[PDB]
Amino acid sequence: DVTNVLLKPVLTEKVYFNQMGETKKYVFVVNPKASKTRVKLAFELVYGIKPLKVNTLIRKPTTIRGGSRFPGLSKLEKLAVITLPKGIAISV
Amino acid sequence: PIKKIISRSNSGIHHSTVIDYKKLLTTNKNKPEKSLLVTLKKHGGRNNQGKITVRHQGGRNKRKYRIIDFKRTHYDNIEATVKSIEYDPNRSCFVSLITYANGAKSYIISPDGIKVGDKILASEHPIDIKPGFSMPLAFIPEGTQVHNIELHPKGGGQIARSAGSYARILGQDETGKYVILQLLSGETRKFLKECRATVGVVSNLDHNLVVIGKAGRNRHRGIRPTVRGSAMNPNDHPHGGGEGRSPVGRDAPRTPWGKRHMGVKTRNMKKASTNLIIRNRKGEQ
Amino acid sequence: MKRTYQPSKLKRAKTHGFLARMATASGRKVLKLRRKKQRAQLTVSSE
Amino acid sequence: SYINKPGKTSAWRVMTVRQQVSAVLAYGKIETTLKKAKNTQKRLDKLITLAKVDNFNNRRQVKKWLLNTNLFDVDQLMDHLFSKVAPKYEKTPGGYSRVLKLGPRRGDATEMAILQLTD
RNA sequence: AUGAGCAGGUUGAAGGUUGAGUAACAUCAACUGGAGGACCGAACCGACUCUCGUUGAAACGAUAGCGGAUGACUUGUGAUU
RNA sequence: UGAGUAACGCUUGGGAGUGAGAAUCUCCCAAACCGAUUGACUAAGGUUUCCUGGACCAGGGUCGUCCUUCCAGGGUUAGUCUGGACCUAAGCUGAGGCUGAAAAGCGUAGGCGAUGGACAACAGGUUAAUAUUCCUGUACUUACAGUUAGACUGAUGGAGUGACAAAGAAGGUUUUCCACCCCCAUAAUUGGAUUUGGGGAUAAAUCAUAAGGUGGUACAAUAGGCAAAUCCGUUGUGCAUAACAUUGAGUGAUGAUGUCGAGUGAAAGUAGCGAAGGUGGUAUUAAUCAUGCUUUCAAGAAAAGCUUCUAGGGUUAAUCUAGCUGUAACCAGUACCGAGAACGAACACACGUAGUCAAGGAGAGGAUCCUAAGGUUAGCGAGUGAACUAUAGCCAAGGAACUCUGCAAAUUAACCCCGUAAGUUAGCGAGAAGGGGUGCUUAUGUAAAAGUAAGCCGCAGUGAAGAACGAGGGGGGACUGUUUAACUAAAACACAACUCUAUGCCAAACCGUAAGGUGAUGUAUAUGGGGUGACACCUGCCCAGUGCUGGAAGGU
Ligand SMILES: [Mg+2]
Ligand SMILES: [Mg+2]
Ligand SMILES: [Mg+2]
Ligand SMILES: [Mg+2]
Ligand SMILES: [Mg+2]
Ligand SMILES: [Mg+2]
Ligand SMILES: [Mg+2]
Ligand SMILES: [Mg+2]
Ligand SMILES: [Mg+2]
Repeated sequence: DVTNVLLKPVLTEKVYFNQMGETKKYVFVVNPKASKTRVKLAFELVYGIKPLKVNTLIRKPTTIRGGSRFPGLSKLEKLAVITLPKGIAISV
Repeated sequence: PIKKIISRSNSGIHHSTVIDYKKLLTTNKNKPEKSLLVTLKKHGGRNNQGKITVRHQGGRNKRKYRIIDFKRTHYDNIEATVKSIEYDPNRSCFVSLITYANGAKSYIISPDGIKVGDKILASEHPIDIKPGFSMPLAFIPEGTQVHNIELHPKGGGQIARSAGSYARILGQDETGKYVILQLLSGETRKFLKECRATVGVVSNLDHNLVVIGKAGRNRHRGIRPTVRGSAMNPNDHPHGGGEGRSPVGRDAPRTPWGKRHMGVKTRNMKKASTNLIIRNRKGEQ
Repeated sequence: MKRTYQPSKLKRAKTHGFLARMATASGRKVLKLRRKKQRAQLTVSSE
Repeated sequence: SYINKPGKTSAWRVMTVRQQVSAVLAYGKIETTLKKAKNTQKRLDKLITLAKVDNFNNRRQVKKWLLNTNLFDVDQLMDHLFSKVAPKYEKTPGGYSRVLKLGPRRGDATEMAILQLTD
C-alpha cells in the first residue's frame, strides 16, 4: 500500500501493439522484491480498478557498454502486465 | 540336492551346479510377505570413514532383509505352524514363515525335515523333542541335534545357525550348571543351562556341494578379485617386487601388513570365555 | 578427447561456495586470508 | 596434408562448362575468368553449330548440355535457341562467339573476360 | 543410491507333454519351451596394424581396416574414499 | 635474420541490385554434399550470444557495404510445463551425548538432500523477437465462505495399498500398409501417348459402451497389531466352476455451424479465399493393454500419498459427502545456441558431450546407394598440370624370388541349394573344407512369394554400393574378461576350482589415538589371509638350519 512497488510504466512498440486490442493490457516495472498480489492490490489502491490478471517476468542483469574500458552491468527489473475487464480503460 | 546346469554355450566349458529349489522349497515364486521386510544398505566393504577396511567385497545385488526372530521370547506356550519355506538371499539356510495361534507372522530358521502344516512350539517347560521345538538346554536330553544356540541367556541364537550345521549335547558339568556342548569343528564348549536352543539340523544341507561355474556368478554373489602378493609391487605388500615369479622371500609368509600369518595362534587368551572351553579344535584350552 | 573441466554449477556451489567455506575452521582461515588480500571476487559465490 | 577438398574434378569442370554455356544462351554475355571462357567457347560453338537442323536428334543432343536458368527453363531455352539464335547464324562458318579481356579484379588480380556472341 | 541404452537376424539347452519302451526304471521318437559370462552384426564401448601428421586440424588425431557388442556390459545424475 | 618463405586449419557457377570500392553483401536460378543427419524438440552448459536499425578503428588467417564484432533501441508473461511451498534413497548436518593436548572426530532425536514417488490443459491462431504462459475455443484441480439435501465424524497412532529383478513368448486393440473409391489441378510439338501429379484430419475433456487383465468369495469367533478397533491378521462354515471387488486398452456421441486443410491468391507467395476430407482386408509394421503373464535365480528401494480402523470428539451439534452462488490460486526458469563457429578443448580448433522425433526404393535391418521433409556453400582464391609428396585407379609375363617376418596390399564375401573330415570333456569342430544358382520376359505358381517350365540378351546377370581368404604342425595361457589415459594388451593380472592357516562372537583381521565403524544385522556348509590356477593322472626324500606350535623338569 506504500505504493513503493510501482516504479514506472514502460512504453514500447510491443506494449502499444497490445494496447490496440480490447483488453488494454497496461504494463509497469515493479519492485523486484514484491509479488503479484501486492502489485494488484497497489494497482487497485492507485486507480480504483480491480485487475483481471497479472503476469510477471524479470530481466536478468547483463553486460552493458560492451568493451569500453569501463564496462558495467545492466539493471535487474520485474515487469508486471495488468489486464483489465474488456470494457474499461484508464490513463497512466 | 543339486541340479546340474548344462550351458551348451560354446565359449569354454563350465560344470556349474545349483541347489534344486524346486523339490525343497514351496511356492517357488518370489513372493515374500510384506510386513517383516526391511532393506539392507550394502556397506560395500567400506567403513563409516569411507575407507576400505575389508578387501574384495562389493558389487552384491540389492537384497531385502527378512526379519528373523532369533530370540524366540515374546511368544511362549503359544502354538505356531509353518506356512512355506522360501529362499532367503541374506543367509545360506532356508527360512520358514510360521504363524502363531494369535495371528502374528514371523520368520524362523527352518530345521531340516519340516514341511508345510507342521506344528512347532517354544517355551521354558519340558516339552516334546520333535524338530522345530525350542526349550532351554537344561531340559534337552543328551545326544540330540541342536542349533540356534545362544551364549547369554535371552540373547538370541548366535551360535550354529548356518546351512546344515548342528551341535551335539554332551551332558552337564560336575558343577551342576554349564551344560557341556560338542560344537561343530571339534570345539567343545560349556553353555549355561538356561540358554535356549532348537532341535534338528538346519535345512539346505547341500549348499556345500555347489560348484559356481562362471566368474560373473561369483561377482554377482558379492565377491571381488583377490590379487596375490607375488603379483604385487614391493610397495603395498611384503611379497611384492622380484624380477619374475619370485618365491616368498622372508622366513615366513606375511599378510598384506607386517603381521606374521601362518600357523600363529591369534585368539586372545585373556577372555572370560576361556574357562568355558574344553578343547579348541586341536587340543586342550 | 574428454578434457578435465566438465562444468556443473551445482557442484561448484556445493564445493567452493561461501557456505561450504564457512563450514570448517580452515575455511574461515582462508576467508580471513582472502579478506586480507582484499580480493574483489572473494569466493566463487560471486560471479 | 592428407584430407583435402574435392577440387576441380572432371565432373566439376564439365558441369561448370554446362552452366556457363547455358547462361550464355540465356543472356548472351558472361563476365568469367579468361581461362574458363577459353574452354567454354568450344562447347558453345559446338552447340550453336549443332542446332542448325532442328531435328529431334539434335534437340536430344542439346539436352545433354543445357541447364535451366532464372530467365529461361530448359525447354523454353531450347525453344528460344532453335527458334531465334540458330537462324541468326545460318551462314557464318564457325566462330560464333568472341572472348575479349577485361581488367584484373581487386580481389585476386585474376583476368576476367567477356564471353560474348554476335554476328 | 537412482534412472537409461543395446537396429536386426541366427543357434535351439534344461524342463514339460505325448507315444513307444520298462514288472517298475533307464532309454528312444515327435510336439512344446526359449537358455547361454552363446553366434553374426549396426548405435555404443575399446584401441591390435599400416599410412599420414610430429613448430600437426589435434598437448594423442584422421581415412582404412580391427575386438566386444544381454553382460565380470555401457552411460547420465547425486554422494563418498 | 629466417622472409615477404611455410601456412591460410573438407566445396561451386552465373544474372540482377546496392554501393566509391564486389569472387566473398542482398535477391534470383542452378549446382554439390548431409539427410539414424549438417534434419526437429530439449536436459546440462554458456549468460544476451536473440530481434530490429546503424558502423566498418580494432577481432574475421584475404576482401567486406557484412558479421556470433561494435553502437542504439527492443524482447522471455504459467492455479495445469520444470523445480520449491509435498515425500523420502546413497549421503550430509546434527540439540543432548561419547571421545579426543586445543582445533576437533563419531553419533541419537530432529533437519536437509532427486538422478525417483504423488500431483489439475488441450487444439489452433498470433509478433521481428515469447508461447501447453499471450489470444479464441473448450476443460479440469484445490482451498474458502454462504446456501440446500443427506449422513455421526473418526488421528499425530494401527492396518492395507503405495511397492518395483532379468529374460522371453503369446493375445486383444487400433495403426503402418494395400486395394477400391472421393476430390483438386493437369491434356503437353522432339518420335509416341487416350494421362500425370497431389491431397483424403482433427485434441484434452464429459457421457455411454468396453475386448480383456488382476484376485477365492460372504458369514461366525477372536489369546496379535506399545491403547482400542467392526480394520488388518488368524481360525472354521457354505457357496465354489462365476459372483463380487478392482482395473482396462479402444469404440460411439458432443467437443466441431469450429480449426486445419491440396491449392488459389490480391498488397507479399503474404493478407484473403479455400474443395474432398471415405470403404474393405491385412499370412507385414509400431504402439498401447502391461506396474499383465510365464520361466529362472545372482531373489529384485524408502517415505509421502490414497482407503480403512478405532482413539478422541459432537449431540441442542460438529464433521463429512453431494449440488448450487460467490471469492482465491504464491515464488523461481521460460529468449537463443545446443555444436565442423555460441559448451569442455588458450581458436570462426577435423576432438568429446545425456535423452527424444527417425520418411521412400531395393533391403532382415537405424547396414549400403540415391533421395523426401529440412539445411549448407565448410571464411583465402586464380592459374599450370614439372620434379617430389599424400590419396586414389590400373598394369602385360612371373606369383613371395621382397623381407627381420606374406607388414602392407591382394582373394572370398548377400541369399538359396548340395556337401562337410581328423579330433573331443560328446557341448563342439563347422559358415569346416569343396562346389552350384541369381539378369529379363512369358507361362505355371499359392494367400503373397519362394519354387518350376519355356524363351531372350550380354564378355560379364547379390552386373554398382555392403558383406568370412583358407589348410597343416608346434609353444603359451584352460576359456569370456582386466591391465601401463599419452610408445609395450601379452605368455602379465584376474577368473571358476584346490590346499593350508587363523577365528566360538564384544569372533579373528582391519580403519581410527578414542568414541565408533567394517567384518556382519553374518555364526565354522561362516569369515579374514598366504600359495597354486579349468579338467584328467600324480605332488617323492630331508625337521640338520630358520619359521611355527606344544612342553615342563633344569640353567640364565
Ligand atoms: Mg605469396
Ligand atoms: Mg628461404
Ligand atoms: Mg616456395
Ligand atoms: Mg604454400
Ligand atoms: Mg563434433
Ligand atoms: Mg549428447
Ligand atoms: Mg532409411
Ligand atoms: Mg550411412
Ligand atoms: Mg600363476
